[PDB]
Amino acid sequence: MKIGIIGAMEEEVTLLRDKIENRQTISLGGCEIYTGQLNGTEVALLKSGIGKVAAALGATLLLEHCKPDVIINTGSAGGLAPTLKVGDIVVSDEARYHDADVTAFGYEYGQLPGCPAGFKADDKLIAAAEACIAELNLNAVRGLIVSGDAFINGSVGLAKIRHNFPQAIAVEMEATAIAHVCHNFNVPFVVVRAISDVADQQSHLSFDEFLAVAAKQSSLMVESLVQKLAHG
Amino acid sequence: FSMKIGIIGAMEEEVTLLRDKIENRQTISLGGCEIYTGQLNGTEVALLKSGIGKVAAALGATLLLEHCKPDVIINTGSAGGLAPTLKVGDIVVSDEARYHDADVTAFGYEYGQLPGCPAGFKADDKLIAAAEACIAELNLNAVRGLIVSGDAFINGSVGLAKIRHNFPQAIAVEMEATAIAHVCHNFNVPFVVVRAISDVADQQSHLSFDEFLAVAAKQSSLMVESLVQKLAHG
Ligand SMILES: CSC[C@H]1N[C@@H](c2c[nH]c3c2N=CNC3N)[C@H](O)[C@@H]1O
Ligand SMILES: CSC[C@H]1N[C@@H](c2c[nH]c3c2N=CNC3N)[C@H](O)[C@@H]1O
Repeated sequence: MKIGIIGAMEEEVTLLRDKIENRQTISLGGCEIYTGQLNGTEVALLKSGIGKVAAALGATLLLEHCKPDVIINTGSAGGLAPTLKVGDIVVSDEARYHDADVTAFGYEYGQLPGCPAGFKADDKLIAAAEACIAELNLNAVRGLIVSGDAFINGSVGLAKIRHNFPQAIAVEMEATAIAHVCHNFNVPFVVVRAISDVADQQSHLSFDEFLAVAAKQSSLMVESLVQKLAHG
Repeated sequence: FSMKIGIIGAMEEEVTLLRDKIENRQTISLGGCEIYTGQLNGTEVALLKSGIGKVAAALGATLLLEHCKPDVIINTGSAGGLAPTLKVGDIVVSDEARYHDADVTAFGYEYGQLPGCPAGFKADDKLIAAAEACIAELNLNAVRGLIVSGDAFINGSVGLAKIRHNFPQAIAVEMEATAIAHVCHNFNVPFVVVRAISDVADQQSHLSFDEFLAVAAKQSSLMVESLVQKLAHG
């Protein structure tokens, strides 16, 4: 059982990278992949870079080059659900592009031709993630996570996302790309991110101040999820 | 005689003419993409049908580079013309590609730029020069310049206006180019976009696209055919 883990920023993968034993590093297509075991479990950790294309490139290499069984996307996110606070966890049951638009031809907003309107996360990955959340007494929300190539900082950007996806519990920039690639390779995935800001007018400041806290919380959650998938 | 030219088209209509001309053709179905290998007028090529959008294009370009390792990449297909002297059917050649929908300005990056990437991705000077040479020999009307990509089909209104304001110099807009340039950049692979105009991204761009997708395909395909030959034998 090999578990793939994808993080966008170094800060989001560094703590996990530090724990990987029998660690080997591969530099490819401008990305870095770290293989080895995390607390006894075989993993493949990828630092992709920010945005949809970087994450897609990275996920593609990870899949074709290491062949993981499942993909877990870790990292930070802007919280949209009213119950969310910095440090809290968001688990995807689904991912959709909030910035894709081909409605001129009758596709659903957010949907790209040749893809389903939304990519569903894997049920077992979701259940495991949630049992970890319960065992660690974490505050979390499960639901629609939307991705785009823009940092949401209130104003018009936030308004468009609320209009098109009022039920989105969070927004970020790599999730759906990873889901899309996993979809094309028939690989199950799940997003498990921690909130660094609430995508409003002060989100840049909040991101500066809470990225580290978000990276650590999601990172700990990924660690527990790996262990739970590996030994029930 | 030992060069392998990678060619990427998003839709089936856009790759079908080139595909039919491939000698000793074979097909590879992988990651939801299709790759056709063989030769084009004797030159070894690898033609990928990527699907629409930045992620589809990135996934395909990554598979193409990693799997077939072509020496250069040519992105063919249709596009919305933005430069004034462009008419449906005319050719657009990129000298650069930028995302018109990437925005991390809140952190000081340039509009269109993603962290870790240059603000724009430069196309290859030789591929560009060869393309202009083909344009001259075929006596076609064409424009060289910045091409911008996003995950939205530009249909006039604010979508179009924001693009003209943020990129006054952009000559065309489509949905895969920059994603392909981005992937080629990370692998350090020369690329060039050579597309043909199917609409002018205004209120009627969907209707125009319906009616002229075919001609855009024909014209970009003819150019691709001529460029492959040119790159192989001058
Ligand atoms: C430095 S760009 C923000 C990064 N962190 C995630 C993120 C956190 N908070 C937000 C993100 N992305 C967009 N809008 C937000 N409010 C995204 O996926 C990028 O990798
Ligand atoms: C069916 S979406 C349009 C496709 N054709 C290209 C295109 C032509 N004209 C336009 C395109 N894309 C966006 N806006 C336009 N006005 C894009 O790269 C997609 O692959």
